[PDB]
Amino acid sequence: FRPISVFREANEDESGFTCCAFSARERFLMLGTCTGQLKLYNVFSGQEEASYNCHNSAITHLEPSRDGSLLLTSATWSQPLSALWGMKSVFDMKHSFTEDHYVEFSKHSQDRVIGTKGDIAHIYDIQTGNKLLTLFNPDLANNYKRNCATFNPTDDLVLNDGVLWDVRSALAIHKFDKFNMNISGVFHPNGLEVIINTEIWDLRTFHLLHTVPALDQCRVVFNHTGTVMYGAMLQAKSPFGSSFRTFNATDYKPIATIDVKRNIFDLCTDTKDCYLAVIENQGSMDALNMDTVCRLYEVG
Ligand SMILES: CC(=O)N1CCN(c2ccc3c(NCCN)nc(C4(c5ccc(Cl)cc5)CCCCC4)nc3c2)CC1
Ligand SMILES: CC(=O)N1CCN(c2ccc3c(NCCN)nc(C4(c5ccc(Cl)cc5)CCCCC4)nc3c2)CC1
Repeated sequence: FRPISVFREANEDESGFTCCAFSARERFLMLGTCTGQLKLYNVFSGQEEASYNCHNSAITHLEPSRDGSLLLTSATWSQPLSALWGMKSVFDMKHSFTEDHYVEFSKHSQDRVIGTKGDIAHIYDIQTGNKLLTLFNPDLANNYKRNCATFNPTDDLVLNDGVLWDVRSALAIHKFDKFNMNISGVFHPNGLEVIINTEIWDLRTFHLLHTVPALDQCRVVFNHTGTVMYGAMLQAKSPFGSSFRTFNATDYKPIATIDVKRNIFDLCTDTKDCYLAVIENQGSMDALNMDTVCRLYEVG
């Protein structure tokens, strides 16, 4: 991990980056802010290139479509809470997800959005904005406090609140046992494994393949090649602490623990997996304003 760049939000007494994701274009990071702005930055110079007010509360999440034409945002305390924006020609809102605190694109063909509202998953059509499905079963719910519903790599399975759903049949296939209070889990990019906190489950057998203690209370993200998995741990103002963990995605063997000594808001990689961008808070929770920086590392 060689530090390559650092910048803060342009012209602010206090810097309000809350989340990031690379665009299509390679040198250009997208960042959310505590004032609900979406901003485009040159990741090397720290130059602010553009600015849009998406919400009147802080941004928690953003996701660009692979084709560069669409963006998902989620906010903290806004109605609507999440939205889908078009980025071809004119930046404009296409649809809004009134009470979904989290949204993602479908993964194989990006024609759908999945939203989370507490313990409930919603799937929408991107073209119409219509709600196609509601995935919830009160008898099977885990009530994870940081539930985030997600599609698998082929878009035909969903994980919501520790329940595996078949999308075609809208049937719950399997409820995974509850072993923690917060983390609901993600699919491995290989399409065969599910990672729920410290447990790695085989999707074909539901056997336990690995325990990874260092993953406790981590939000897990994969690089674009699916070779490396990155975790930041929930704190006991940011949702994360000051360290991130990397693991070999194939054998789950720890690669590195990096303590940046500042609470982390987000991290992401470019599509070529050369760079890791981390949002780090220089201020404490108790500060009047936030004071985040975006730090860019070359991976080593
Ligand atoms: C030299 C070079 O490659 N560059 C040089 C700098 N670039 C720039 C410079 C200005 C941009 C701009 N503003 C021009 C007038 N509002 N708008 C947008 C769009 C946009 C994206 C995000 C946000 Cl938050 C607000 C607007 C995305 C594409 C079309 C719809 C607006 N993208 C730009 C990219 C990116 C790449
Ligand atoms: C009140 C306020 O202004 N703030 C300032 C803004 N805060 C922030 C800033 C960054 C966040 C973040 N980044 C990483 C992803 N982009 N992820 C998440 C979510 C999250 C958190 C923990 C876990 Cl295990 C699972 C999910 C995931 C996205 C939606 C909501 C919960 N929450 C954030 C809230 C919340 C408090």
